[PDB]
Amino acid sequence: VTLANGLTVLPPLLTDEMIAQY
Amino acid sequence: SQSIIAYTMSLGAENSVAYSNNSIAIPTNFTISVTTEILP
Ligand SMILES: *[C@@H]1O[C@H](CO)[C@@H](O)[C@H](O)[C@H]1NC(C)=O
Repeated sequence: VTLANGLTVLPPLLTDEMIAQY
Repeated sequence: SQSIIAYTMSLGAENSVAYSNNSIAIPTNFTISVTTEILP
């Protein structure tokens, strides 16, 4: 999966490691 | 002393189940419980 003035990208609360562990 | 604290995520309780050859578990008693589901 290929990823991609006041605009900020908030990180997700659930990290990839914790999603993988789930 | 009380203040704001920061901790990593509680992924949940860790449960130890043992997969075994020719071994089985079957519930002996049972419990009946009602749960609330709310839909606007
Ligand atoms: C099953 O659980 C109930 C409590 O929910 C208990 O009173 C009852 O004795 C239990 N049955 C057996 C056979 O242990």
